[PDB]
Amino acid sequence: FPVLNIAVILGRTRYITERDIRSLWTRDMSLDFDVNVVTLLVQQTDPKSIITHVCDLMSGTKIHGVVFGDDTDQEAIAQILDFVSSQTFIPILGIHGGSSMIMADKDEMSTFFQFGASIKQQATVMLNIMEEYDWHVFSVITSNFPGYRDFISFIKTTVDNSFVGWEVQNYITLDTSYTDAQTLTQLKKIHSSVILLYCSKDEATYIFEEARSLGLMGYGF
Amino acid sequence: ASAMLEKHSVIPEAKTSCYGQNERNDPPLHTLHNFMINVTWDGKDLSFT
Amino acid sequence: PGRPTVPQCCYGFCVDLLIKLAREMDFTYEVHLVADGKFGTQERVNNSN
Amino acid sequence: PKIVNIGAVLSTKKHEQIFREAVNQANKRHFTRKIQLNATSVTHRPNAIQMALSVCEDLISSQVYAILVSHPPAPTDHLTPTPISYTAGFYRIPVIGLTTRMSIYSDKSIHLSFLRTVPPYSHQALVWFEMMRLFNWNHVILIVSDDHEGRAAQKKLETLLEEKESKADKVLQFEPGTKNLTALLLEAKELEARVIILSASEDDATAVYKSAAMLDMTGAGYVWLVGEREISGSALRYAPDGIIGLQLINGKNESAHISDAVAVVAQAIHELFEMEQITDPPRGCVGNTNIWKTGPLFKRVLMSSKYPDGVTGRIEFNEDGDRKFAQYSIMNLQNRKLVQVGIFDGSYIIQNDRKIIWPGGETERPQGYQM
Ligand SMILES: *[C@@H]1O[C@H](CO)[C@@H](O[C@@H]2O[C@H](CO)[C@@H](O)[C@H](O)[C@H]2NC(C)=O)[C@H](O)[C@H]1NC(C)=O
Repeated sequence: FPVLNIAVILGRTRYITERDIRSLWTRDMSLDFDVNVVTLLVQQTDPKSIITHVCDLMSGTKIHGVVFGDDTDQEAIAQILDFVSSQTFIPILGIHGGSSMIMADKDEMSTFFQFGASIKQQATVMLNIMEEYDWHVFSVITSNFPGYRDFISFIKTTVDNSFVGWEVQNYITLDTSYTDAQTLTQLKKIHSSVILLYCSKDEATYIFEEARSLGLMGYGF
Repeated sequence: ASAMLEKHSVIPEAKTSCYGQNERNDPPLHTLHNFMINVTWDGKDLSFT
Repeated sequence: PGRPTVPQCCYGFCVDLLIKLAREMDFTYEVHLVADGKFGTQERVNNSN
Repeated sequence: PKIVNIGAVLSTKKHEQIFREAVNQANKRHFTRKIQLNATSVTHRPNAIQMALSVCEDLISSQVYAILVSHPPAPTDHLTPTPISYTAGFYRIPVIGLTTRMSIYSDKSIHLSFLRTVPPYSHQALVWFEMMRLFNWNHVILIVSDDHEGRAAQKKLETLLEEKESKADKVLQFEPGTKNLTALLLEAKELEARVIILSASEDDATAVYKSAAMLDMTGAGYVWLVGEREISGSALRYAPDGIIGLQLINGKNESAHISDAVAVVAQAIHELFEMEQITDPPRGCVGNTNIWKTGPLFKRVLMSSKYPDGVTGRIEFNEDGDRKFAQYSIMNLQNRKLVQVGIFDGSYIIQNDRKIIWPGGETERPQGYQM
């Protein structure tokens, strides 16, 4: 009846074909609602490859909805596809890996959004762990990527209820631009039980290097 | 779609994506993409944030 | 039982003080009691918190 | 000598020729032997998501050591140069804007790779505080549109006030695109302070003045301070008299702004070239997921790059990276026309010979506390 138009893409270093799951989903897809599917796969992710391909499939056929699949966890990717979403207005979502990985605050125009979760909420999950074994956390630092300012507020919001007896010791930012040392000397000042990290794995790599020198790696941190 | 299309709404095609700056023939009227954010599927509570 | 703004007469120590000031002070006064039951304290604003 | 490509996006082919010309001048300006400079640019055909395609296809494939960008002559929406800051972001390639004075891209948490010479509209508050400073009015009212722009302006001014006892009386937020705005002003009349400052877009400003005139807000004993955008455009035709205004210096000329940035960038790259183990920007969009390690270093040296002498004026950048010591020209509405009452340069205002104008025609109108 409706005969909707939909597209899905599987990108991967782990073996499966979209065809496999294509026919599967259409079978499973079949009874509930009408759907027309075009499946395509691409091997490695690029801003140019993804943008070009998605525009290439979408324009040729008037698809209304798609999803995204990947065997990679790259951080930037989500934002890129999100950018496409702001202009297109075509619903997008993703089921695995990086697309599923969280992203910065969604724009006023609706974008693709399956990976994102309230970082605040995520922190409250972590807090539950902190509630069980963590009090007076060593540090919360807005080091890199989205929400440096945003993460900062929630800690305050969590602390603001004042239902229990919460408190903070370390509260700074920064990394790469100058000597790591201005942040490091400040970090030396804090003396607490649990380090809180809000930085990318790349930054973190360096941070790991920082912590060993710092002594954060040692017990009680 | 059953909650939009079936319920008095038009689900418009993407139409224009790779050329000029014509505002994509404006925004789709009554697109209703975000009307439902807390749904289920197969009975699974897949309500969204 | 239902509470809505109401015109009332109020007389007090603080009122006599206020008018004492008003004679001493040039400023003229119009008084209305606050709707809130308590003077109030800084608190989390529900969802806003 | 290795031609070190440079790249740019500019309004017109003539300006591209200007770019190439400045680049060619470049061999003489920074020792020639140490570096070779080649110029590449685009005339910015208005494809919303394809110009960027070509930026990656051509400019990234060309591995430009840096990119220059300017606001398009044709105007569609605002802050168009959002994508590039993201796209180069993977590349870790420095970008220099000529015409982007807008504060939307101020958010370096997501615009980390982004940069510019002109100060944003928010930084205009530096003037207002100095203005407020001279006249001794500590009491004012702030009217802002609701968006990153207005809220940023509020944050900046309030931050200026934070050094002083924080002065936050009567902040007023309205949301853009709203034709009915009179109701709020009725609330504004109650407040004691009689001086007002506002930031908004030109379209909104029409509605603001339109609503304000209805309640007779413009009358003497009231003062108005405003942004460059407010005095410009349709805002003027239904507008009031004796209101202070600002215009950024050199906003009109893009080519002039561009010659200066390149000379400045040249110091950043030539000085940068001497340092050991530098890596070329990632070559080819495909096959890449990794940043460029040097970019932050280039940023670090560039913080201290010094080119005070320049076509645009003195050049220095703070920790934020926003230009410093920007100069504005104060404007007055005398006889329903724009006139320069004074000009503001550096940290100190300068008074032009022209007579001061205020609401009601008084030569001087200092008192802001009727109560
Ligand atoms: C922006 O720069 C351009 C080019 O430098 C200026 O155009 C020049 O205008 C002068 C007028 O005195 C002419 O003599 C030149 O022939 C023009 N081109 C040049 C100088 O090569 C333009 O005037 C500048 N903008 C403003 C508003 O001054």
